[PDB]
Amino acid sequence: AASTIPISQWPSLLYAPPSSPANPAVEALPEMQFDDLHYPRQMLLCRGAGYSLEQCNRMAQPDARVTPENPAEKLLKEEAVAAIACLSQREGGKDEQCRYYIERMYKLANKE
Amino acid sequence: SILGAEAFPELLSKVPLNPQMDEDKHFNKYKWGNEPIPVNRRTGSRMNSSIYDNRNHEAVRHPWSTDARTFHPNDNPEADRINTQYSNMVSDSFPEGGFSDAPRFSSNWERLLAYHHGLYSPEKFNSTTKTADEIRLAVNDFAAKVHADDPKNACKYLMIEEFKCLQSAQARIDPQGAATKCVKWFNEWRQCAWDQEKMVKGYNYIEDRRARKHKPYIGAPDLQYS
Amino acid sequence: APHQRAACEQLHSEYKQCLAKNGRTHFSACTDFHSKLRACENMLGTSYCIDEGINLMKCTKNPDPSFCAKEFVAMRECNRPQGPHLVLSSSPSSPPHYELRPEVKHLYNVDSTDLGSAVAPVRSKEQLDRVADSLKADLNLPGYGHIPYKWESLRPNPGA
Amino acid sequence: STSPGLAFANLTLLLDVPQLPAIWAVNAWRELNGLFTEMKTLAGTSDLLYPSNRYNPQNEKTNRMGRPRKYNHGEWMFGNSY
Amino acid sequence: VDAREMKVDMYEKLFKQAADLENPCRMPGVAYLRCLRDTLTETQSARRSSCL
Amino acid sequence: QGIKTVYASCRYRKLNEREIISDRYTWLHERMLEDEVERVLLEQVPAGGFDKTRPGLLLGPST
Amino acid sequence: SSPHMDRLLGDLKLLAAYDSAAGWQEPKAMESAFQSLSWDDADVLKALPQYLNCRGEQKRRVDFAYAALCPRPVDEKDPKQTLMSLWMKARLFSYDQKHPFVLSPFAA
Amino acid sequence: ASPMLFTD
Repeated sequence: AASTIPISQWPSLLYAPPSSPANPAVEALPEMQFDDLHYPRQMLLCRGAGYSLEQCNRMAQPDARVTPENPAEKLLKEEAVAAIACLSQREGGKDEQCRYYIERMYKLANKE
Repeated sequence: SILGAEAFPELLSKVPLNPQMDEDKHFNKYKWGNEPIPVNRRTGSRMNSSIYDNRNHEAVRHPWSTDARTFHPNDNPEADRINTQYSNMVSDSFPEGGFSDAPRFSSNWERLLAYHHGLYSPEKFNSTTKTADEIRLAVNDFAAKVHADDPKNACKYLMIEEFKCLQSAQARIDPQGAATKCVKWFNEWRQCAWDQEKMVKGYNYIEDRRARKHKPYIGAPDLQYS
Repeated sequence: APHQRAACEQLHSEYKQCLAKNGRTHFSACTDFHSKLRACENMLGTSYCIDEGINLMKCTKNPDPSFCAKEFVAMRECNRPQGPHLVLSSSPSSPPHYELRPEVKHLYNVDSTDLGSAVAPVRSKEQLDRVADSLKADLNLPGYGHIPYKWESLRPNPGA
Repeated sequence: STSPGLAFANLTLLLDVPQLPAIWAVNAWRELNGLFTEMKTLAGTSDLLYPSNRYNPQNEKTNRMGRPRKYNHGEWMFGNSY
Repeated sequence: VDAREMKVDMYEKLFKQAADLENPCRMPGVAYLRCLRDTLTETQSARRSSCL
Repeated sequence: QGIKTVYASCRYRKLNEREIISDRYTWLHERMLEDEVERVLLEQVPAGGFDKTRPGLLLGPST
Repeated sequence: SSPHMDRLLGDLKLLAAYDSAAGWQEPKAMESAFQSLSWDDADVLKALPQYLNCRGEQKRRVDFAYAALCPRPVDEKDPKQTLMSLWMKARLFSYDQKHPFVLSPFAA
Repeated sequence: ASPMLFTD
């Protein structure tokens, strides 16, 4: 059923992957970013402005141009906190002990 | 005082990180078992590929001594390849840990000379495969930089596509193999460049009158093309 | 004389404006300005491509089989600030040649200033033979003219 | 009259002889468009017109491919830039 | 204005041939020249505020 | 069709002439713009020209 | 004697196991991984509501570190993924508010 | 998304 993906189809595989029990956001895969040039560029700009290494290191800040945050963390806050409480109390939800909260979250997120 | 007590939940709870670990430690938590990745696909050396090469399917020769056992791609794969992710697909054409052809130089001048003559880049020889996430990050950064360079460019996505294909084909370690895949997008970009220039600078030509037998049959439709 | 220089720049701009207003079909109206522009040229050591522009305008309405190419390149090389880089050599010889000034030779990828004749060659069996023999000699390929199979016939060259 | 062996010809006729009026109308429309284009050319144009081309968008402010002309804001001593 | 457009095009061609996409100064240079293209039909005094 | 072809041949000849001359006029226009730009640039050259012997920018020591 | 380090490495191993089991279609293995994911850590539990309300430099540091370790964007619909992301972020927030992160290569 | 992800 799962047939081989040739090498020519890998660029399409990266941005339209097959279905899994744990899929990513295919619509947001073009939005995942992490700049390895952020701090070097910052340092170059500051040293061109005229600062010393200590001043540059004090002014350095981490990149804001990274992958956006999951909106579920702000929308389903209380539900997620309750689920985490249930997991911490019931040993990770063994034998279906956090099914209540997990099903409420799933329904809220999916809507049939 | 034991070392790493809280650090092996995979061992305490019988959780396998992969079907190979499952098979080894006999956790038996993978319903479909494990087909082991053979050693010729787990490691090996770079080889020649083309049939128009005389030393085809032979290991690449370097100035240094190197194991001549080659990486063998999966040529007769099984029908069901349950994991069709990039992680499992890349193993059919490259080894995840990189090739076994890397040098340990006894001196710096050997390294210098190999580089000067075009026979060594650590990018190529001391390196692993790139993960899908890394590839996507690189591609998205390049696309952002190109969009900033010029939004109103028609060859934009073609350039982005050749970059994407090089990254996916692991051009750091197989540049010749990746160029073989990506030169099509380079050619399309080359075409788009002229197609854009001729639109910017109005360039056209005198078309001749219609041919007597433009249509093969009188009852045939002559679909009009710009 | 900076007053006169600025006055001449104003005059040149006025001439260009008048010429643009009239167009390149009606250009004999602006023969007014040559009187003063030639004096500007003789005074400042300047050129304003007057004769070349007029000749080009005259030619393009009654064009040559060359389609006025020599006029075009003459105008392009006149309009340069520091002077023409490329010129047409004057000769008693029949064929004219393109020539390059020496002081700009380092800007061009050339061995000499002679860029060849300004007219194409004339068709000749002998010139074609010469060129083909030279190319054959330079190539030095054993296998040219070899015929591994020829259609069997009383004719020496079957078909062609 | 007819027969099964003549199904090719029957279908071809039924489907094609109604199109002949349309074909002649298309030819006439093309000839008339060519006539009007040639009359326009005789009248005169700023930029040329390609007769046997599908579309001719070129004007004082437009290229021969429908884009704006580069370097067309000012005026030039030799007149039009084309 | 036509000669200004030509000068900016020469600048852009030269700078894009000189600096590749890996270069850090490429994006700022291209941005500055794009602002010049935006503000060709202006004076230097008005152009400074925009290209700064 | 023969009359049409004769007329079209004449028109195409004239059109080829006009097209050639138009392209050459566009070329000349662009080159004249380049000449104006160069004429303006030569004003920014310092008095006495460039010191072609030395580097314009000295960007490090030589000890 | 090294609980923070040990639990960090365990969390990372369990995340890798979850991803592998998802790729290989193994609900038993991935649910084992989810259940074994150190949900009984009082420090991370206490730092969870602090992370959920932090803002500015600390949040940007923790976001940078989380995008380093796990740059892939999880599906907004899968609560198990969402929760594991939240747990890892809370762990990093706790570590940062105990000993802040220094992410630049330039430092002295 | 990009135009080359389209195949159909």
